[PDB]
Amino acid sequence: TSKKKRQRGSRTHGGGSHKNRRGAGHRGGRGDAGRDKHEFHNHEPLGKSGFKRPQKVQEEAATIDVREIDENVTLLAADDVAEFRVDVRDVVEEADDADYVKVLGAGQVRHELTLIADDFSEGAREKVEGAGGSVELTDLGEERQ
Amino acid sequence: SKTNPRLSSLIADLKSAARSSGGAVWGDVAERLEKPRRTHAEVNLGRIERYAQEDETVVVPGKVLGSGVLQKDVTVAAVDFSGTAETKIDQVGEAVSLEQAIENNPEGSHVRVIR
Amino acid sequence: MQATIYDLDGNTDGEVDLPDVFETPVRSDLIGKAVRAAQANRKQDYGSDEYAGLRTPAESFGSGRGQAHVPKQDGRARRVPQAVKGRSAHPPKTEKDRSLDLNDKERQLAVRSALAATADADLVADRGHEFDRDEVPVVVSDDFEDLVKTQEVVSLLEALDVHADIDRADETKIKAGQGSARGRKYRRPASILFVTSDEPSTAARNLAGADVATASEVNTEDLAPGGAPGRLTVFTESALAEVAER
Amino acid sequence: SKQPDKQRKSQRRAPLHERHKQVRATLSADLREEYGQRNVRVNAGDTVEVLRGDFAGEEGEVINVDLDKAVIHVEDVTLEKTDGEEVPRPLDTSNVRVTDLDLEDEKREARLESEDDSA
RNA sequence: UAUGCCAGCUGGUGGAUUGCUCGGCUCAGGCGCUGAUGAAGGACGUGCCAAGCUGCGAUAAGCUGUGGGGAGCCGCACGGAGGCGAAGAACCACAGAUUUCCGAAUGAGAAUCUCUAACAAUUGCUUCGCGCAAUGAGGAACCCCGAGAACUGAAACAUCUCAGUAUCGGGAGGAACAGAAAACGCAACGUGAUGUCGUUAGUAACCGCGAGUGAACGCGAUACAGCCCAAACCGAAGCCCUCACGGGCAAUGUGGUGUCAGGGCUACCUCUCAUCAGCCGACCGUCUUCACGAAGUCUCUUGGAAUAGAGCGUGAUACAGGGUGACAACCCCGUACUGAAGACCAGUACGCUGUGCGGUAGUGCCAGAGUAGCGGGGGUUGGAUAUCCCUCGCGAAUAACGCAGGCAUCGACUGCGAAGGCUAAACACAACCUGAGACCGAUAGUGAACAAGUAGUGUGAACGAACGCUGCAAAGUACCCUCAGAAGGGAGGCGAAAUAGAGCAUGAAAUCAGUUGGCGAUCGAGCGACAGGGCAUACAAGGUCCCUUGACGAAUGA
RNA sequence: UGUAUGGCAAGUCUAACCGGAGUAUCCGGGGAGGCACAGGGAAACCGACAUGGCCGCAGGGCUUGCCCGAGGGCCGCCGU
Ligand SMILES: [Cl-]
Ligand SMILES: [Cl-]
Ligand SMILES: [Cl-]
Ligand SMILES: [Mg+2]
Ligand SMILES: [Mg+2]
Ligand SMILES: [Mg+2]
Ligand SMILES: [Mg+2]
Ligand SMILES: [Mg+2]
Ligand SMILES: [Mg+2]
Ligand SMILES: [Mg+2]
Ligand SMILES: [Mg+2]
Ligand SMILES: [Mg+2]
Ligand SMILES: [Mg+2]
Ligand SMILES: [Mg+2]
Ligand SMILES: [Mg+2]
Ligand SMILES: [Mg+2]
Ligand code: NA
Ligand code: NA
Ligand code: NA
Ligand code: NA
Ligand code: NA
Ligand code: NA
Ligand code: NA
Ligand code: NA
Ligand code: NA
Ligand code: NA
Ligand code: NA
Ligand code: NA
Ligand code: NA
Ligand code: NA
Ligand code: NA
Ligand code: NA
Ligand code: NA
Ligand code: NA
Ligand code: NA
Ligand code: NA
Ligand SMILES: [Sr+2]
Ligand SMILES: [Sr+2]
Ligand SMILES: [Sr+2]
Ligand SMILES: [Sr+2]
Ligand SMILES: [Sr+2]
Ligand SMILES: [Sr+2]
Ligand SMILES: [Sr+2]
Ligand SMILES: [Sr+2]
Ligand SMILES: [Sr+2]
Ligand SMILES: [Sr+2]
Ligand SMILES: [Sr+2]
Ligand SMILES: [Sr+2]
Ligand SMILES: [Sr+2]
Ligand SMILES: [Sr+2]
Repeated sequence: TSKKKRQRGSRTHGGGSHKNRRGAGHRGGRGDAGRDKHEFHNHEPLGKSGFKRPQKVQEEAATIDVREIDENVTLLAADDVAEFRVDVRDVVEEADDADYVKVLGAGQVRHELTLIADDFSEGAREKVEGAGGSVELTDLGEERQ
Repeated sequence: SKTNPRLSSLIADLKSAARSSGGAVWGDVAERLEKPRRTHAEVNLGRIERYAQEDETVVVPGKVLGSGVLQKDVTVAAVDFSGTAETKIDQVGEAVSLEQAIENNPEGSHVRVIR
Repeated sequence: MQATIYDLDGNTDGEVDLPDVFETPVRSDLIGKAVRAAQANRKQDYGSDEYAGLRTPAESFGSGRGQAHVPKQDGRARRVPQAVKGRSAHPPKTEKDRSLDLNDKERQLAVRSALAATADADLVADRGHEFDRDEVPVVVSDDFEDLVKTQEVVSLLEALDVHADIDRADETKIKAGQGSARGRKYRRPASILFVTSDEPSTAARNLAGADVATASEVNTEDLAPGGAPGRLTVFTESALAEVAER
Repeated sequence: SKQPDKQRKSQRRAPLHERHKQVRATLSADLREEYGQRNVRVNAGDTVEVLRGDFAGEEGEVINVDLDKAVIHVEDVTLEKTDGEEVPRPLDTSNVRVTDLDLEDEKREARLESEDDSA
C-alpha cells in the first residue's frame, strides 16, 4: 500500500491547511521565479563568466592511464610480444572520432612496456622508463616544438 | 523486502549456520544481506589482492567484480561473481559460492570479511 | 542429464543428453517479470475524447441568484467535473506509455529459467498439469513434425500417459463480469506446449489448452503461462538441441 | 469478426439473400447420405420433425418461411388464443430436422445433387 | 385514547441496483479527391391507406442489362386490403436510364419563384461566331502561400514570454512542400539532390545575460533518381487546328544543337547501351468480398424450455466469435485448410524501339543584373559582427571571372557556379472501408444506443436536451356482470411467471396509504453511547441463562 | 533528484530501423548515440594514491588479555 493509496479520507492529501495547494503563489511564482529575490538561496549567482572557443577549433583527446594498459597486458595477447610492445591507438575505445591519443601516468607499471602513442605526460614517461622501457612518439606526435 | 527466492534461501541458510554452529560471521553476513542492495558490497580484485592472505577464506557480503590483478592463492566466497571475476580468480585461486562456504565451513573459522 | 526419446507409438527409441540450460536455477520472480512485460506490451492505448464535456459555452452566473457558481447553459449545469454531462477530471489518456521495458539479459535469463522449470516433474505437477510420468519434458522424435491429423496426436499422448492434461483443459469457464460484452466471455486452463523446430505443429494446435511453438522463438509466456513456471511440454529431438543455445 | 456486438449486428442487419443461411435445418440420416450435405435451407413444402421445443417429437409440413424474422411455421405446431383461434408457434430451424424434401423446383434439386455447391 | 413519535409488515410511489448492449471512445491496417457532362448542400415532391426516418425524382421506397442468389417478396414497421414471383421476383455486385426547383448557379430578376434565347463574369485560342476550351464551388483533417492577437509567464511590468500560437485572407493534392550544391567545412588524400525518423542536445546560439528561448554539420536509419532550358554554333529544317481542303502561329526565332563528367566551333581517336522520348506491361504482397468446409441434436433425471447433472459417442490444418426457450467444437451461421474476384501497388518494375556515351589538342565563341554586393529603416530567427525576409537609396565582374568556408580587408588554400526550369519513392491527415481493445456500459460512454443536432430557446450569429429491457412463443386477455362508457372495476382466460399486462427484467432510498409491535393528551429539546429494567418475537442462520451449595480466591478487607 | 527491488558490471543500455514469426505481443539483429571509465583551468594547456603512516567498529585468529583488522576515522602524498 502506497502513500497515494492511503489519502482518501484525509481531505487535504498531506498539504496542511486547505488554503495551501492553490496556484503558483504556493510555489512563490512559476518556475525559477524570484531566483534573485525571495528564493535567492542555493541558486548559482547572476552573471557572465568566461568565453567559449568555436567548436571546430576544439580538440578532444582520447586518454588512457598506464594502469589500464599494464593491468591488461597478459589479456592483450593479440598484440606484439617483444623482449611487451603495444600500439595505444588500438587499445583505447572511441579512437576514431578523437583528435589524438594521450597516455597519462596514473598507477604503477609492473611490466616492461614499449608504448606507441601521439602524446605522453611527464609522469607517463618517468614510470615506463623507470621500470625499464621505451616510449615511442608517432609521426603525428611530432608537434612538440 | 527481497524478491529473489535464492537470496532469501541463502540468508536463511546463513542464519541456520550461525545459530547451530560456532559462528558469528554467517549471521553478520546475513544482516548485511537483509539490508538494502545499495549497502551491499561491490568489490573489485585489486582490493582482495591488497588485504587477503593465503589459507584464510575471503568473504564478500556482496558481489565480486573483475577490475585489477589478483596474484594470491585465495579462496574467495561471495553471493555472486562477475563472469570475468570468476575467471580471473580460478586462474590463481578459487571462486566459491557463499552457499558452498556454509557447508565446507559451518563454524565460520579462518575467514576475512572484505568490502 | 539424460532425456529419453520416444517414437510415434510411444516406445523408447534411444536417448540424448538433456542440455545445460535445463539446469538453470528456477527463478519465478524473473519469469513473472518477463510475462508481466509481454502482457503489458500488447495492450492498446485508450482514452476518452479530449473535448468530451467541453463542447458548451456555459457560463457561471456568479453571486446573486442564490446558486452555486457552477457553469450553466439553458438553466442546465455543464462542463465541470461535478456536473452531470461534465468533463472527466483525470480521465484515461492516450499519451500514456502503457509499455514496460526489460533488459535483454534479464529477459533471456527468464527464458532459460522457464525452460529449466520444464525439466522438474514436481514443479510441473505443482503448476496444475495432470500426467502419469516421472521423466519430464516429454522428448519425441523429429517425425512428429510430419503428423497431419489431430486425432493421431491424441493417440501418441495417450501412449505417453500425458493426455490427462487435455482433459483438464477440456472445460471452458464463462468468466464473471463485463468482459463478456467485449469478446472475453471464455477462458480455459493452459495444457501442453509443443515445441518443434521447422514449423509449429498444425496437428497439435487445436487440442484443448495446447500451445504450439518453435525452438528459435519459444518465449517466457508459452513456457510459463501467467508467470507460473513448470509447463508440461513436449520437445522435438532437434528442438531440444536448438533450444540449448538460447 | 471476433467481437460479439459485430457478430449479432451482421446477423440482424443481413440483406435478404444472406438471410437464407439463417433458416437452415439439419437433414436426417437418409437425406445426408443421399445429397452429401449436413443441412439444407428449409422450404415451404418440406416435412420436418421438432427436436427441441415443447413440441419436441412432433412431425409436420412447413407452411411458411419468414426470412425477415428468420423463423418457420410448421403444421399443427400451434398456440390457442383466447378467442379460440389456433395460431402458429414460430420455430427456429436450429431446433428442427428435415425428414422429406419438396423438389418441385429444378434449381433446388440441381443444387442439392451437385458436389461443387450446397443448398 | 385523539393529534402523534420509532421500527416493521402489505400495497404504492420512485427508478437506484444487478444482469444485458443495436451506441460510444481509442488504437491499427487499407484507401482517398468532387464540380458548368451543374457538385456538395438545401427545397418540394414521391407509397393503396403514409405523419417521422430511409430511399427515390414527374419513369419518384423505384426502370433496364450482365453476373450472383433463390422461393419467396412488397424498407424502417409484426396493419388491413390487394399485389408481385418458376416468363426465376426479393436480395447483392457492376454498368446503364431517369434524375423537379434552389444551390459555384452562369440570360435577367427573386426568401427555393418568375420574366423575355443566354458559358453571367474574367480569360486563352480563334474559322474573331461563345466556334473550341479554362476558371468559379465542395471536402474530416492533413498541406502550401499571406495577415496576425490577448489573457498568461516573468510571482508588478515595457524587451522577452504565451506564439508565428488563436483567429482571419488566398490556394493545391491524394497527399502536399522540398530537391540534384555559387552545398558541407567531424579542414579532409573527406561527404555528395530532398524530405522524414532516431541521435547529435537542452549542446552551440539568444536573453531586463532575468524568466525563459533554442538550432545545425555529422552519425544510424527509411527510401533512393536523376534531369530540362537560356546562350554559343545552325536559321524555317518547326508547331497547333482540320477527315481533307484550308486556316492560325513563328526571323521580336518555331525547330536542331547544348546544359560543369561545361558546352560550342576547328582537327582528329574510338565508340554508343548513358541520357531523353515513346511502345509494352506484370509477378508477389497488401486490403476487401466470395465459394467450399469435419463431427450427437442419443439414454436417464430436473425444467416451461437442456445449451444442466449423470451415462455413452464424435470431429479437429476447425476448442476464434455469434445464434439457438439455461454453461453448445460436434443444433444453425461461422472457424482451419484450399480456392475465386475486385481494388491498391502501377501505366510502376522488367522487357523493347529509337537517339547516341566518351576522349585528345586548339579556340578570352557562350554561360540568367537592379542581380552579387554596400548603406538607411523595419520584421523575423538560436543566428550571436556570423539567420531569413521586406522596404528606401546606391550598385559589379564576365570563367583570364564570381560566390562560399559563422566579424571586415588583402593574399594563400579548399569547395562550389547564384541571379531559368522539372522531378518518382520513403513522411502528414482520417473523410471512406475493415480490424482490434486490462476503455465506457444508458446521470457512463459522443451533445446524440431512442424523433439527435430531434423537441425546444434566440431577430440573428448561435444555443440545445430527456427518453434503452413484456414473453420461450403474442399465446398482447374470448365470454359474462357493472358502468354514461373501446374507460375503469369485478369474475374469467393465457403463461413457469401477469407482483412478466404494454415506459410491461430486477424494482433500493427519500416518501405515501393501510396495518403490527412499543410509547402516548402533567410534561423538556444533538435525537445517542455505555449499564440496567418493562413489554414484543414461527422456523432458519446464535445457544445460552438463572438459583442453593461447593472449589478456587488478586488488590482490598471487617 | 532520492528510495526499494532486479539484471549486468569497468562497464551498461540500445534508438530509429532490419529479418523472422505464432504478425501491435514475441525471437534474432541494430551500440548511432547516451551515461560511467580523470580531473583542473575562462582559455591556452597540463594531467592523479592498483596504498606510505596512525587510530579502530564488525569479523577472524591465539596459548583469552594479545595479534590480523575490510568498511569507517585522522594524516600524509599526488593532478590542476
Ligand atoms: Cl572553449
Ligand atoms: Cl573495489
Ligand atoms: Cl562529411
Ligand atoms: Mg461526460
Ligand atoms: Mg459485477
Ligand atoms: Mg450438394
Ligand atoms: Mg438567375
Ligand atoms: Mg497584461
Ligand atoms: Mg505577470
Ligand atoms: Mg524579475
Ligand atoms: Mg522562440
Ligand atoms: Mg551546417
Ligand atoms: Mg534539345
Ligand atoms: Mg519575436
Ligand atoms: Mg448520455
Ligand atoms: Mg417492471
Ligand atoms: Na488544498
Ligand atoms: Na567519426
Ligand atoms: Na454542443
Ligand atoms: Na440552492
Ligand atoms: Na502511448
Ligand atoms: Na392536527
Ligand atoms: Na478512401
Ligand atoms: Na410516411
Ligand atoms: Na440518381
Ligand atoms: Na464554362
Ligand atoms: Na467567342
Ligand atoms: Na505574477
Ligand atoms: Na497588473
Ligand atoms: Na530579452
Ligand atoms: Na437449437
Ligand atoms: Na536592407
Ligand atoms: Na562552402
Ligand atoms: Na437512460
Ligand atoms: Na430492553
Ligand atoms: Na557505442
Ligand atoms: Sr506533504
Ligand atoms: Sr485555475
Ligand atoms: Sr537580490
Ligand atoms: Sr564510436
Ligand atoms: Sr426486412
Ligand atoms: Sr422487420
Ligand atoms: Sr542518393
Ligand atoms: Sr551561370
Ligand atoms: Sr435517467
Ligand atoms: Sr437576446
Ligand atoms: Sr383476474
Ligand atoms: Sr433546562
Ligand atoms: Sr486469601
Ligand atoms: Sr545490450
